[PDB]
Amino acid sequence: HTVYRNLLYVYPQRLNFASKLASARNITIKIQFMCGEDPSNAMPVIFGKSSGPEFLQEVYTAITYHNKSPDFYEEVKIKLPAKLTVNHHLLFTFYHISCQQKQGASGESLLGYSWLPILLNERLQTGSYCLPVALEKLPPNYSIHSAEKVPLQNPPIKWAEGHKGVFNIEVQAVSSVHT
Repeated sequence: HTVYRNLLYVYPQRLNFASKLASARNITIKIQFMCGEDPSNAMPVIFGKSSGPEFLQEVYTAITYHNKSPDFYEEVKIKLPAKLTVNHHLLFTFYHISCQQKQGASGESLLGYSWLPILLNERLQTGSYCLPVALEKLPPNYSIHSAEKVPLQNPPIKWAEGHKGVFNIEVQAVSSVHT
């Protein structure tokens, strides 16, 4: 089966938290390609590891290199919808293990979110990005703005490290034949 598709490739590269604490290590990142802001708006567009191909609404990754080959890179491959609009965005959810929970629990919990609108200022958002992390939850209409500059919300947004960019990714669109 020879097919041709326009694909988005997303490389989660580095997560540079200043925190020296254990809660800054073993971060899991959930990645989704959204068509809206509701949890039900994750599109089944991420190529899975199995043959088919099988398409996923989310993938989970960890961006550490100590346990990987030196040649390793995480690559999220997405089948772009034929018409991309300002409502489409990458959504990243960060999970960690909070130091000292109730009853000494060690489970994983929500740390925060980041995102990247695929179209912004009438431009496709490819290239290198260093994104901040919003804590707790996301406000309505987050997705039409860059995470670097979101209008004042009520209740107000809180950001990791006082809004510093900490999450490095690379994004590229490639149209090619696949056999």
